[PDB]
Amino acid sequence: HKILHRLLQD
Amino acid sequence: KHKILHRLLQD
Amino acid sequence: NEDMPVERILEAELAVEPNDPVTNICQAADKQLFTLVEWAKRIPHFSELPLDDQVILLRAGWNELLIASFSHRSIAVKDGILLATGLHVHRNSAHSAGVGAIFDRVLTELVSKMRDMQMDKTELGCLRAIVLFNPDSKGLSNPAEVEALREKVYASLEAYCKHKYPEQPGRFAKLLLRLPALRSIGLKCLEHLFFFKLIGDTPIDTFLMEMLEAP
Amino acid sequence: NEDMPVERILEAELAVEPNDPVTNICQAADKQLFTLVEWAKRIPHFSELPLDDQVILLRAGWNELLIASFSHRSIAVKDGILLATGLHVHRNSAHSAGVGAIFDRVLTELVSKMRDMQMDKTELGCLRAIVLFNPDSKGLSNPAEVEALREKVYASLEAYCKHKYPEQPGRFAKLLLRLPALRSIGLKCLEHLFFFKLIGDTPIDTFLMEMLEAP
Ligand SMILES: C=C1C(=O)O[C@H]2C[C@@H](C)[C@@H]3C=CC(=O)[C@@]3(C)[C@@H](OC(C)=O)[C@H]12
Ligand SMILES: C=C1C(=O)O[C@H]2C[C@@H](C)[C@@H]3C=CC(=O)[C@@]3(C)[C@@H](OC(C)=O)[C@H]12
Repeated sequence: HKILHRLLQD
Repeated sequence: KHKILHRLLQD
Repeated sequence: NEDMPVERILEAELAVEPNDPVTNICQAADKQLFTLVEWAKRIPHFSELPLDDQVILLRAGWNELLIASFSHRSIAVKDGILLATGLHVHRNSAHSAGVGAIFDRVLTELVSKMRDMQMDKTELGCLRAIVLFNPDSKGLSNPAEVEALREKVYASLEAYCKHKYPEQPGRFAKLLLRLPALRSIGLKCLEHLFFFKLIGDTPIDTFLMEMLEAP
Repeated sequence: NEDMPVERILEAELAVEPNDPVTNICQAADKQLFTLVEWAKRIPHFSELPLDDQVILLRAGWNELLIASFSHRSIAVKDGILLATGLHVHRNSAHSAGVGAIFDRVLTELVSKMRDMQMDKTELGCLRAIVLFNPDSKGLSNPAEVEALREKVYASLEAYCKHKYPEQPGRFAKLLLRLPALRSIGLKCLEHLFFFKLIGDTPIDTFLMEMLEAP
């Protein structure tokens, strides 16, 4: 859920 | 126009 | 208890009480609906609303209501449910007939959640009441009355929650909060039924086919 | 109101606060899923969670969290919503576009009610905070840890509700009895987006597109 993840990481 | 339920709401 | 009495709602609860699993769960529903109307009669001020407004409210909540009835009746059984019909439907049985997804949702979402808090029949008859007085129901001639009457059923339930269960402050909120899930499950419960009829594989008896037949 | 406070639950609300319309809404809707994440980073303890959980919670609650955020926005607008993209969208624009049925439902069922009780930004964040913390969500690693957080939130609200509007006893339950609608609206609301994807003539962006993806 590539985008969601990317936003949550940083 | 849904008979049985109206019939059941008289008694 | 001045205008909405906790007991009386609870009276109605006590008062109404009892190969192809799917076929069975249906035989049970048409049978349950008959008894449901009477339950409804038994709730303070329901019958004081014009029949038409009553029929929209009953048509509006037949799934949510009978659902939470059978959920509570099932706080006893391990994995499965007990029908009004007196059969048991186990999780394996339901899964084998293609309806497991919903089945676990009832069991996870409602039955364990209910069972965990040891919800009483009063608290059940009370929630069922807030369902029935859904002022958001379509075609409802006086929305003001139904709306307040829910304001009654709930000021009444909160008060009771404090009395019987003062140790747990958050009881009131937790109970209201299974209502969205109740909503969610009922709608998904409806779909399945349209599909059974659409197929015509599953015999559906008259009262049911009625509540599936459009306005 | 120390572990989980309204005061911040307000900050996390102040900080994110902002040609065929079924497109204008959907864009607005994509743009929003981004800021939604910034909000969830500020509703306390969401982050502390396993990131695997922050994903499940958000995929399952984006529909309702978003609908609720706009409806609040649109208290001023008479008969239409206030989208984050700046445009104002009237009910007829909606009707002419084949979506008269659900748009009316958001207005009647959610906005009018918001306006009628003059529901505040804190009250909203809290209702959103509750929505975010759904224990029923499948695949949640510690569904109880969530169950907890909704429980702290919904307490901090009552403390508010009881405080700030002391003349208003039924407010807390009133506030929470809009959620089953929120859910109800969200399901059908969702039902379309899949349709607009299926028939293929409505533009749908990357983020919005990710959410309409099979778990
Ligand atoms: C909840 C129900 C209800 O009120 O009526 C029945 C409707 C049938 C069609 C429905 C479809 C799939 C299902 O499993 C069941 C059989 C039931 O769900 C449960 C609990 O079994 C469902
Ligand atoms: C609230 C929405 C959101 O966040 O996403 C969009 C999703 C679609 C599917 C939904 C269905 C018809 C619609 O018009 C909209 C676009 C919006 O709803 C309304 C009626 O405002 C809805």
